[PDB]
Amino acid sequence: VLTQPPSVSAAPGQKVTISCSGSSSNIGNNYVSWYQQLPGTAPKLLIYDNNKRPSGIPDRFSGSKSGTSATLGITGLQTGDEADYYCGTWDSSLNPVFGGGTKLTVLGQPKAAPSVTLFPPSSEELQANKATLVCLISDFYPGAVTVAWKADSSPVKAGVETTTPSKQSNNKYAASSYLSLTPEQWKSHRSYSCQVTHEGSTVEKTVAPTECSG
Amino acid sequence: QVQLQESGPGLVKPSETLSLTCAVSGYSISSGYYWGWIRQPPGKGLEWIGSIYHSGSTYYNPSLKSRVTISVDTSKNQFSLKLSSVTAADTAVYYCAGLTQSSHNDANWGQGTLVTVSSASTKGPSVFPLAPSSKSTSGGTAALGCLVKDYFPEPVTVSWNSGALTSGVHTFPAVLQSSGLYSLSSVVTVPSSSLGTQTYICNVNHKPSNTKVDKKVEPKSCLAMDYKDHD
Repeated sequence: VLTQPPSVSAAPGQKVTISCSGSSSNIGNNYVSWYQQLPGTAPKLLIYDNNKRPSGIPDRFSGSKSGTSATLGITGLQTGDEADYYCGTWDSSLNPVFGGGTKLTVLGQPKAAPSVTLFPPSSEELQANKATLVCLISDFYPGAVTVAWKADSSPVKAGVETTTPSKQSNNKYAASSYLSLTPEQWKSHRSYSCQVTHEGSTVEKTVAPTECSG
Repeated sequence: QVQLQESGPGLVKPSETLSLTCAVSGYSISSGYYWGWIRQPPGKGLEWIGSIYHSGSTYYNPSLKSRVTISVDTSKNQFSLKLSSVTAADTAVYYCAGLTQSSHNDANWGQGTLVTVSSASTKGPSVFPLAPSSKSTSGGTAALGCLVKDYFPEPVTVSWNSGALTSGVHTFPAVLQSSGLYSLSSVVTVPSSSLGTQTYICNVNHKPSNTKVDKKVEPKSCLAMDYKDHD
């Protein structure tokens, strides 16, 4: 009922606008508000009463209203602005109505290689006749990797659970992969490796049941 | 200031009735112009559910087929949502929200609560320490963590040093395994030198089940206690 572009992108430092169009019965007659939503977070009020900012919202955000449409302006675009943005107002029946949402992408972010940390099974887990290797993958960009496990030199496909990468605060992504083994399999190999491939390049980590660092 | 906070079981069986409450603080609930519920299914936009006004009038989204009830309890200073005969279409994050005045649309919003509609049973997690090692040592820092294994449903909350540690702390998004249970890991980066002289514990809370537990996470010693171990 309220329409905004499903997506917008722009380079850092630039000014971007997002609009939602409605009718004289909804937007035309009412205050519009704007919400920012970062990954896994509740919508955050940016603009209310068409153009007011709540305390703590920076003046890089602004609201305006032209007829039966409303517009959110964002200046000095930062990677931290990447989010979904929604307009909200009252519909002609006086009930809440929201735009469909606009996904804002900040272009030209530099490639960043994944940091990888691999943990062997804990002694407690082994004692419970179970074994999990934990491969934690962080701080990469773009947010796509593929993960391969090896037992000694041979590929292991079974017992692998890997997450789709998800956005973090720094707009660097994170992901994890878990390999399930029997305590015997763990204790029978020279080692196991988690191999993370990101944009053509592979970062690898290895753990062995022989390890004892202290 | 005015604060809203949702409560509810994170799990409801199909066809059962979802019951949530919104605790209002910093405000007398009967004063509010408007209280309401909004929800958001995974990866979708925001959907209005229903409303109650100062006058006590209630309005609900027609697409919700008389399944919605919203009430205000002034003695507890909270309002509620009841949504009957749920299906998997009702799996969503649910938000309580409110407007203190008719003359402004600066709404107050809760944090949101995840509701999973599933016949699968609630399962508390098994927690395991992830000991710091030379391999997990980079620079002067050391990674240690906690493996929170096989729970249902989301979410789990993990805290290090009872909130007192927040820097370098990364709690990863959970995996949904083919078994249908979740696992996640929380890692904290610390100074290498503090490893011998600092207590590190992860506090794991799975609200849906009644699971609270905390694992000690400490270095593995690689010297036998019953032999001379120093020059």
